Amino acid sequence: GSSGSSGKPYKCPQCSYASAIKANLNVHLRKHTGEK
Ligand SMILES: [Zn+2]
Repeated sequence: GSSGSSGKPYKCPQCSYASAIKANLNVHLRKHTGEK
């Protein structure tokens, strides 16, 4: 196996999380911008 990285541009500023869609990162950040 010789594969590189995922190439996913939209990455979390707090996690190792990445996605191919800006709105998927937007939903992920709603958990970082507030709670309870
Ligand atoms: Zn995150």
